[PDB]
Amino acid sequence: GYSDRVQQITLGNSTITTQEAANAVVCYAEWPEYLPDVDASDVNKTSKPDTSVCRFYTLDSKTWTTGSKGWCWKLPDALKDMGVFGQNMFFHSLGRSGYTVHVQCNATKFHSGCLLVVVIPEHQLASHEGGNVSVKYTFTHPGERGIDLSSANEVGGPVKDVLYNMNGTLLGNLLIFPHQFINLRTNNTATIVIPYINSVPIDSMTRHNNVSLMVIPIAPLTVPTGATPSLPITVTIAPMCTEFSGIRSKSIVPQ
Amino acid sequence: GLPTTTLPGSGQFLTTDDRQSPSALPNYEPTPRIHIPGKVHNLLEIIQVDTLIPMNNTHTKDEVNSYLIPLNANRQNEQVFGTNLFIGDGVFKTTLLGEIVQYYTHWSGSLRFSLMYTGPALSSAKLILAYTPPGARGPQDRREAMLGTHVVWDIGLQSTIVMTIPWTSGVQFRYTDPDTYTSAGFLSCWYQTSLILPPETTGQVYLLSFISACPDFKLRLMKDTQTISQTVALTE
Amino acid sequence: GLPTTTLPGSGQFLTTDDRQSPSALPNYEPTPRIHIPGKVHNLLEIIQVDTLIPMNNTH
Amino acid sequence: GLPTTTLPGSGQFLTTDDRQSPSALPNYEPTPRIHIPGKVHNLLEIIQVDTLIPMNNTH
Amino acid sequence: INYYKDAASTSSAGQSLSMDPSKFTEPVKDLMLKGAPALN
Amino acid sequence: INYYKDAASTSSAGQSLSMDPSKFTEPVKDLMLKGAPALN
Amino acid sequence: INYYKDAASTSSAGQSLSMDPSKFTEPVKDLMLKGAPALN
Amino acid sequence: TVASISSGPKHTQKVPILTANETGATMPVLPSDSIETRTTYMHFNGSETDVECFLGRAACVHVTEIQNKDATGIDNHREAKLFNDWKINLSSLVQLRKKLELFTYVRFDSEYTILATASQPDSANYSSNLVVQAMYVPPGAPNPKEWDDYTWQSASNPSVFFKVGDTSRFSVPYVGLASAYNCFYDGYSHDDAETQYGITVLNHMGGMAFRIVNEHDEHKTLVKIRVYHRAKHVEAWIPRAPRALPYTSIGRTNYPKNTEPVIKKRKGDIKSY
Amino acid sequence: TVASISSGPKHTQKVPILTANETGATMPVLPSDSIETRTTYMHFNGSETDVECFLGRAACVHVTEIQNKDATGIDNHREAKLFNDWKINLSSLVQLRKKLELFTYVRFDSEYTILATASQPDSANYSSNLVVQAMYVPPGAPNPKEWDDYTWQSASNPSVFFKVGDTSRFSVPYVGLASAYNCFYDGYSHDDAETQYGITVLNHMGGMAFRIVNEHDEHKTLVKIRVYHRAKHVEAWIPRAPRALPYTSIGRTNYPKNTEPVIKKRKGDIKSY
Amino acid sequence: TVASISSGPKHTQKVPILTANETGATMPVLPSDSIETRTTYMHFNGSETDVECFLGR
Repeated sequence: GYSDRVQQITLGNSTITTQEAANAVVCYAEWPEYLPDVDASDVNKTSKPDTSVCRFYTLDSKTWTTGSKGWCWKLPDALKDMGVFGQNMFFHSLGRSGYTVHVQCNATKFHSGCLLVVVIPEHQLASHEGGNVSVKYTFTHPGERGIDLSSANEVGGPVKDVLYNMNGTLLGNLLIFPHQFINLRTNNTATIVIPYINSVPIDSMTRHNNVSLMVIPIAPLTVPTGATPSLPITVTIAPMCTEFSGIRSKSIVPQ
Repeated sequence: GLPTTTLPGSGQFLTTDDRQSPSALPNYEPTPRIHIPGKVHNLLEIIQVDTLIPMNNTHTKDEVNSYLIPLNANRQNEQVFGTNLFIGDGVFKTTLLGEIVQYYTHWSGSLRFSLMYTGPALSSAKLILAYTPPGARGPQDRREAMLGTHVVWDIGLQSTIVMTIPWTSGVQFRYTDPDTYTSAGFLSCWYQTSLILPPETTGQVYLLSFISACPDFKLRLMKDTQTISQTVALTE
Repeated sequence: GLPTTTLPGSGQFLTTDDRQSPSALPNYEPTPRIHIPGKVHNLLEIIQVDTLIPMNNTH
Repeated sequence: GLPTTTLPGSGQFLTTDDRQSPSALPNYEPTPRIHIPGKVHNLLEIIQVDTLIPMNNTH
Repeated sequence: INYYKDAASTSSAGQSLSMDPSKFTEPVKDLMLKGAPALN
Repeated sequence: INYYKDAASTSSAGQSLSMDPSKFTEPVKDLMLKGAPALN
Repeated sequence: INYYKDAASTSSAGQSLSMDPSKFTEPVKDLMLKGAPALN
Repeated sequence: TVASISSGPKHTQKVPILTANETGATMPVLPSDSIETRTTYMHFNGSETDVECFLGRAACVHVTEIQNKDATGIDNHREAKLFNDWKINLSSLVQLRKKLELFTYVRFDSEYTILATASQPDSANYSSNLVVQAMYVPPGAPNPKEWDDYTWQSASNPSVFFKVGDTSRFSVPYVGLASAYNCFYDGYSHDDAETQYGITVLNHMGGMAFRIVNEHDEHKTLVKIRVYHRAKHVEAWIPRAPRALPYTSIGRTNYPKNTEPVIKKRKGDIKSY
Repeated sequence: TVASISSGPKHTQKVPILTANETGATMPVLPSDSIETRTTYMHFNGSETDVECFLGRAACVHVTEIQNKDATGIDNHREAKLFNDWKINLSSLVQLRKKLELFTYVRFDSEYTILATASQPDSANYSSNLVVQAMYVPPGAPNPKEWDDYTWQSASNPSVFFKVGDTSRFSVPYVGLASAYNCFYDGYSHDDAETQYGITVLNHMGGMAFRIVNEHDEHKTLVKIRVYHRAKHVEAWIPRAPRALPYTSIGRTNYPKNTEPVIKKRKGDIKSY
Repeated sequence: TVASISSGPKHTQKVPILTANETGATMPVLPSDSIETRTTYMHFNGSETDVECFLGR
């Protein structure tokens, strides 16, 4: 009586149940694991807070309306302030982590709409100015708020044009990245497990984000007659196999 | 001193030849490799992942909406969409498949075309997808369409339908850039019965459509893509 | 570095010589051969089929 | 005469390449080596000896 | 025959002949069998 | 010795030394023996 | 393959792979053990 | 091998020299069936009549020309011969063409040799040294528009750079779409009422673009390109009647009107020697 | 290998063509799951789509130019193109760039070919023969200031001397600091409020300085340098969506404003063929 | 080859970090004598610092 459909994920002191899942994706078919010695470089023993950092943090909720263009969060940024995960983050020189991402959106059998939930490794954004204008730090570190693709261009911020993925590629091809759809008629959640993907064994958690999670409405939300025209979307994310190394004074970052 | 003779071609530089060269950095030790998920070995590995087709090309500036094929409730007998199968041009051209095919001169193989339905769960519909092999015109009505490769799709719990365009061909390779002799057919879709919405519901519903290549597929003779060009060198 | 000497004829192009060359299309896979009746191997095979002589050349 | 083809790079001088050359002094016999304390083999051997840092740079 | 000492100086590598699209085409956590229902 | 990797790059082929004119000179359905009457 | 007769004409030598810093880092007459007191 | 066996007088009921040509056969009659012969050996193998040998020597297949000159103010490089393309063919210069069309389908690898020589028809202080670039442009690739377009980057398209006065040589595998190249094709690309007849992609071998890499000197320099083609690894099927009339077009069988009698008229009778 | 197996009529409870794309998988459906097929073999290996092959041909990555002229009274050699540097990149000419950015991290050895040709745009008696010097200047080395500085001694820095008109070729091991080169980097060099985004040393491949060794003749000679780069021993991870809009800058993803629709609009309906 | 071995807390009478530089030696102290380390390998030989290489271009 197991269905692909019902699932339970327990991680730390927190549990999620979905009764309307559509399997789960594990990026590149690899599950998060700690850093092996053969791959290690820094000689420091690392710190593995385990259950105090590897639990589920639910970010603040978004509201899908007929005019929504899509939202974008960066990792580990989105979690920069969650509990002890965040403290560890500002206090060590280097850290490394994988995540379980669970995006939630329920409706009824009269609604229609379909969101794309995708994880993009190394999502370098484009400046809407063109040329070689850079995208300032603050703009690519929105924190739990994430970036709202239907917000206005700002100065020093990225471009927010959806048919171009914020980088000069077409929305249609985002499907080459680990992703899952939430089609109100099928699905009510999306779950993706992200292994740590980098060109170095461990890195800085503040100067470099290693994935952007993106939720994009593709088939517009259509509510039943005289229904309220909107649904909330909630994102809950859990660091998994986290390791921190090179402890010290506590980083100070712009803004 | 051993006697030699040099042949025609001596001193030429062929950008495609593969020979040994002296290393400028004798004895240098590269950084160790660490493990990174995701290694690609063949472009054939990636063109099997499906991506969305902007089938609804009828707009005037690129929009999220050209990915949406609309469906109308209560129409009978009528046609949902049509396209030829020049995978290197037209709707296909910006898709990952289209985009890679363009790095090669010839392609052969089967294509997989699927449609995912997004209408309310309490609605229902039966569509027919038809592949018309080279030699006939794009079908003009379902009767015409239904006499070639087709699948009656019944919209249900299972949200997507995967149609295969089996390789139908005299010549074993076709050109990726559209060519007549080498042309592959048409793909059309019609109401088999009709879309029906539940009460309290209204308007258009949309289908999303994807394209990817079957394991069947072959691409050969690499060349340059018409999809990118430039007028002055870029700088930092 | 192995010492060499080049002989007279170096650099010439003789349309009748038969040597190796780099392939411009590295790794390309040609279309499979299928069977076709009629293969010719030697011109000596075909000059044994008789053909008509315009003997009455007087026109 | 063996047929050859020369590749791009022929005739270049790369200061870092390592090949054989004719000796200008054929048959010459170098002076014998005697023992000298102190032979260095790697620069890695010497950067492990500590030396003083002008830390007080303020002059 | 390599004429040179360093590995960078050797010619092109030889075909992976690796090829495994499943990391890209089927990264699902619970295995899907073709023919069995997608969602149970 | 081939110095190159691809087959197209090798020199000319070597003599068929196949030679069988009968597909061209005697494509008749019932075998004709020299010396026996042509039409029986 | 050396093409030439004299040794000077051969290419560069090959890595000492000798490496022993102690003549430079620890030329002390009585051996010092790390962890034991420097001056007893 | 015997070329002739010894044979003596005959008085038989077994006549090898009477046949019925209506059957379509060429009966294998020999000197020894009708005169008295002596033994003789062949001393010969028929080596130089092998089709690999027949089609295997380089033939000139194309002569084009490009010039190095100041492109300043040229509105159409292609038109100034600042650069030039060629869609590969083996039926434009007739010598090799008649040889290939002795067969219906032909399959082979090609070895190209490209000779480039320079000319300076009007007053120059010197002869400059130019490097030619020959790019192989398969159908669907961007085609050069100026002599120094992004196209010439040729990041995915094989190109060779050699010096004028020298020769370039490389070999291309059999690039046909079918199993053989059609020397002839009695078809169309589709059942259109006005589509072209005979010319087909079945024959298509790519295409090539040439340019000088050098910028301009004070004088002008004419560079004339000659492409030679040698078939290697030849396979030929279905022999046909040799070409009798002159050729008029690449890819059609058409001959010129009011052509001249191709059979030499006797100077004398049928009876004449 | 079979490309298709033989398969006949089906009337089952087992439907391989109905799936749920919401899952993120592309189910491996074949022609034989939905029509009746016959056996056919592949006859093909997928050799020429190997990433080593795809990135393994030389692409033009840079064109620069230097001149040989009297430096007497030149206050800024660099500025007179008496000599010139280039910080190595693969993202300035777009052909190769789009190819590499199909991947996120890439690791390979480089083989460089450098072609140098000379031009004499204004009245010269002759063409001189110049030797170019290309020095590889790693970050931290003294940089040339004049065209004949102590720098050019290059006692510790690899340099190649070749003749104009010829080509130089050498190969450099993978010089990246990390395990792969980042084709993309969503980071900064430090948490600064104004530091540059995206451009990183993670990509840095060295830098190269060119000059003519010859002193000056009576005329001036323009030498134009073209650097070609071929990846050998390629390793690529994490495929990404291909580049759709035009490029504007080395190292940023930025596209131009008021760009044009990249998807071709139908001439007709959705229903059109 | 290990570049660093794994080493944990220490509370000893054996102090490798106190020395007398007046002796002329450079005592071979390592990260693992004064912090807690994890194993890591060298992945490197020191090839390009050989004097033959240093003076050989």
